[PDB]
Amino acid sequence: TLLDPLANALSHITNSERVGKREVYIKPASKLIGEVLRVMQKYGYIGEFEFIDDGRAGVYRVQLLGRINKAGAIKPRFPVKVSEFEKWEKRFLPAFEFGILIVSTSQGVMSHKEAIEKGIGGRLIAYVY
Amino acid sequence: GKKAPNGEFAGRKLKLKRKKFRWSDIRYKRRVLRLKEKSDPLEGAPQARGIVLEKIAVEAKQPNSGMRKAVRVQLIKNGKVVTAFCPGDGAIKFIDEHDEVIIEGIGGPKGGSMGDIPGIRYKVVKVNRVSLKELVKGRKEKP
Amino acid sequence: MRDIGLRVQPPAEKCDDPKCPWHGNLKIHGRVFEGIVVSDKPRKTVTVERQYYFYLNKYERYELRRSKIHAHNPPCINAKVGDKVLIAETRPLSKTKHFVVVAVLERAEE
Amino acid sequence: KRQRKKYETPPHPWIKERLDRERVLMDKYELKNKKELWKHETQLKNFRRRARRLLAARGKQAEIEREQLLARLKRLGLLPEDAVLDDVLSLTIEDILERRLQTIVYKKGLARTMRQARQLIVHGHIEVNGQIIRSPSYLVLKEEEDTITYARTSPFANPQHPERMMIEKAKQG
Amino acid sequence: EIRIKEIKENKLIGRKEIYFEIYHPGEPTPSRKDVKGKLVAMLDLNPETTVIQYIRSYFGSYISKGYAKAYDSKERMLYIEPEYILIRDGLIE
Amino acid sequence: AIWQGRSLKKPSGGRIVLARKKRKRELGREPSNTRVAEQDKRKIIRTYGGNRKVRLTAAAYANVFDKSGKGRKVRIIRVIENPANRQFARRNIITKGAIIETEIGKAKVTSRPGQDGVVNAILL
Amino acid sequence: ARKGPKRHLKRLAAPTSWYIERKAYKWAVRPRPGPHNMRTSIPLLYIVRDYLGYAKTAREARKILNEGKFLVDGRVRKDYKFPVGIMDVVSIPETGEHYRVLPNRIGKLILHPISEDEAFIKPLRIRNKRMIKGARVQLNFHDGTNHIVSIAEKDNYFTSYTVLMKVPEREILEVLPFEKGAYVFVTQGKNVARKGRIVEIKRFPMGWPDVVTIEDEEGELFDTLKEYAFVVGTDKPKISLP
RNA sequence: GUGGGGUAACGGCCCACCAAGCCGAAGAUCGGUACGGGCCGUGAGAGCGGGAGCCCGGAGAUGGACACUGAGACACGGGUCCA
RNA sequence: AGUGGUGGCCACUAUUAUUGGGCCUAAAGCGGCCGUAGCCGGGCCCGUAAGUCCCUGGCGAAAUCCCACGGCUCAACCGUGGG
Repeated sequence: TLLDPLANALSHITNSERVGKREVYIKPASKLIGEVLRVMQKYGYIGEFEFIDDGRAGVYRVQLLGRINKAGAIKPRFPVKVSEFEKWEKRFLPAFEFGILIVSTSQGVMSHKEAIEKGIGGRLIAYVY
Repeated sequence: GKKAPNGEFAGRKLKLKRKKFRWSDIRYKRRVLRLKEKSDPLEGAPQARGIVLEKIAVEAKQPNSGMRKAVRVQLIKNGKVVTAFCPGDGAIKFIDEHDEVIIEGIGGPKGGSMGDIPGIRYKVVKVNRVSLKELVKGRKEKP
Repeated sequence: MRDIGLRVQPPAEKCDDPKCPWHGNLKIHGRVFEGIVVSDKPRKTVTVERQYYFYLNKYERYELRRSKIHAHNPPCINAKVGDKVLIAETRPLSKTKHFVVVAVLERAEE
Repeated sequence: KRQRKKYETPPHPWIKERLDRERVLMDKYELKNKKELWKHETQLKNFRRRARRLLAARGKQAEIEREQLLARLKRLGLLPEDAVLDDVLSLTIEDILERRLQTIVYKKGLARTMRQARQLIVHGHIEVNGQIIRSPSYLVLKEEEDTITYARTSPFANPQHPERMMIEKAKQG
Repeated sequence: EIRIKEIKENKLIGRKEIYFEIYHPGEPTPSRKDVKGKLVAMLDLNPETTVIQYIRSYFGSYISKGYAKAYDSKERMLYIEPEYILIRDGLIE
Repeated sequence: AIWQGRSLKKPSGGRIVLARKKRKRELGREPSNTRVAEQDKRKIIRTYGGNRKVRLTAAAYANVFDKSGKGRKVRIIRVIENPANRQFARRNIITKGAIIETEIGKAKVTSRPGQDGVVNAILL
Repeated sequence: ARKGPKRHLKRLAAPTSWYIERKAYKWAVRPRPGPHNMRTSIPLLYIVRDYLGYAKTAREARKILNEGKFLVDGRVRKDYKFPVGIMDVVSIPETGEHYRVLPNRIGKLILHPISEDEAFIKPLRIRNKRMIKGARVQLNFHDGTNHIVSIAEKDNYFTSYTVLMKVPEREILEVLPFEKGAYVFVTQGKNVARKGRIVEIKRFPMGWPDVVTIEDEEGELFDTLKEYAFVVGTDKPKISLP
């Protein structure tokens, strides 16, 4: 059973990247997935991404630019304050500011760097680098 | 499969699993039950005082060959009798029947028997409040 | 009607009972909690229950914890099983009773 | 509570590289024991840990602590007046050992050999800012460095002390 | 050579506290009598009403720290001051 | 000893091992048991904190009050009904709330004779 | 086990508001009961010995106190265990020196030197009001002192109002009400040793004190409890304040 | 739960009457262990182990039981009984 | 001016694995299946704001921790100020 669309999507993205496929289709096109896809695109990991009206859940189509070493979902959604970033960031980014974490906060799903700039906590949802 | 549980709200099963499989360790199990403290003839004493009962030669384990001298000692602290090695060369002459000896551990693995000598656990340190190391060296003299 | 220093509405009925917060002689002081009545067998009594999530530091996970509180049910309110109620602290009513119901925020039928 | 040693023993005592490096340092600077060297290295590690922790900290307290650390390090003379938080990781033990009382007085040419400097300091012939100090392991601040001179009542205040002309000749030679 | 660094007058008690340095380079620590006789000169005090509490010799320091008092009447020390310090200063047998 | 301390069984019914010997502040005193006789007999007991309580042991009179609020000192013929216990009224023991037959009629006691040292009742 | 009240005081457990070296000796003066709490007061002996340096030893301080040269709110206090608290006036007529005891921004007690004119006036908060036989009103203040007034005058005083008492003869001079815009000093809390103007009086149900919002001289807004707000003036403070 | 006794005082603390409640696998009762915390040792950290000089709180004065005086005691250098 | 012998705790040890262990042949998958509790759960929109995140008031004794400065010759120790 599909317990989670987001982790499956990120696993698919990484496995597609490793072989080197050009286009990736994400089957359970959820809103949180779309907000997620916006993020690393804003940071240049991917190119244009589009939604497709399939009539079941829609499908998210993305093209791969060969710039994603590994992407996954921090599953137990640990709540994190503003100061506790380096603790979790040391756990999921290979080096200092290498890659980005994604946080669901009061102001939306959005990048951990900008959250530090906004100085707002939230719940980690996924990591990619 | 994947390691479980992993949910945000499964602290209880994680803690219970860890407690359950911590007992399978032997070090922690020994410490909590204080089994050594129940089994120790020294009752936790690194050093103890006893009275020599007799002198025995024991054969070293193969392939080594040798006749290791040692003394049986009746413990003043609790009365239990234990065998203690006599270090040094020819030290057994200095030791005599009904001698107040002070023994400690021998230092084998897990505090057990050391080297090729099996079963022994302790070595004689002092005799009649004079140390065996000097007596074998001869610097001091037994009373 | 007499105000208890807490922001709810009184029960319409007036009970002669001297232990009613709105119709008795006792008073209110201390903490106020929201709970669910899960036992009403003892007379003028309820065994409210309160749930919460207690954090753990070693595992960084939450644990579900339930706390029972024996509270005094006045006859005017007459809380029953499954009713979300507001419970407040009083002087020691009994060996286990140190609380009284203030109102019934949600009845069982809803 | 009990007090604790201010120096950290090496993790393994018989590594050839560390042995030889410490031996070279010992012979050059002529300390009495490796205890002094280990104390100085522990001081170095303390400063480096403070720099590490501060470099990754954001907040007013972090800024104040950073400024204070740089101020003290400059006070010791271990850093230039335009130093930053980066080069502090590049400090070595030799920077500290150069700042020792014995090393400074010997570099001030009051001793033919730094062992003789140690004797002079011990016997109270060397005063710092007009105050004596009998610990050669004492660390000398930059400000103190110009006030280091012979003890007034000691014979070495006499220019005619028989060892004094030998000292000054070896300095000249 | 005596250099005073503080002279506090305790109007409640009626005493002048005296805190001072003594320069004795290359010399032993001066005796109580000598410092008292030197101190009384440039401050014009009565020796009987003046008492020197302590003379501490800092390690490796040729300047010694000294603390003394100078009251107004002969009864104040007897009523107030510890009996032992006068015995040290000899004002009591 | 009359020890007013913790219950030796937990709320769950688990027995408890007392951790300390009984303190002096925690002991109670004996039942006063005010009896019906022809004269007043009382003891003024020194209490904790140096204060006093006037304890009535034998009762002869009572203050009966009409609902208008006038008080009348009167005698007590006997005790009618004691809701606290069936034994008290049988043996002529007066407490608060019991009903007393006096010359005026029936009165209900709103005073605690063991504590207040007096008897006050409202006419019925 | 302990069988009665403590009488001694170990120097380590002393109130944090005292400028006392804590490891110097084992013992410290347990203050006697008095106008304030230990959290809000210090023994007078520490004032004489440490803070003022008038007496080096405790015995000299005790003798000076026996001489009766120290006036607390214009009263001789020979008890060297006498606790002196906040807004108290300490006076030395022999030196003519007048100080007020005030908290610090760190949360310790200090002596603010004042003029002679300001020594006869002590501002006292009104902690409570009560009715006493004879139909009289008893105002109970912050320092434990009490004042009696008639039933008629009752409406000129209210809880948390600040009365400028004349302690040399115990005469009321003025009443500062606890209303918006009143100038206030802070006694405790993180905002201790701050002074400003009231903006809001937030009531709260369920049993919490009225949190007051105070604007600072520079406009900074902060919050404190009603119990810590001490009205010092109407639009400017009426007493010198660090 | 009702009505009382008792207390400095609420309270089954205790009594009389009425009812059958109360806790439990989210581990009760029972058993072992042990004064608790401030802290301390160790480790890069996560964490692991001890309750120690000292501070705060508790309790004991050869074991068990009880009372007077006193604001404060069931009282280590006070009182009575049993072992 | 210390240096060895013995005993205990931590590290060594990812041989306790939340970070971060394994389970085909090395110790370890229940013989299989159903299912209660527990745990984990499809997408979109409206609502509450309990958890959550930010701000803010009281509070978490002192000593002990870390830091700068100052006193004992430096240090150990102690005071001042910050965390």
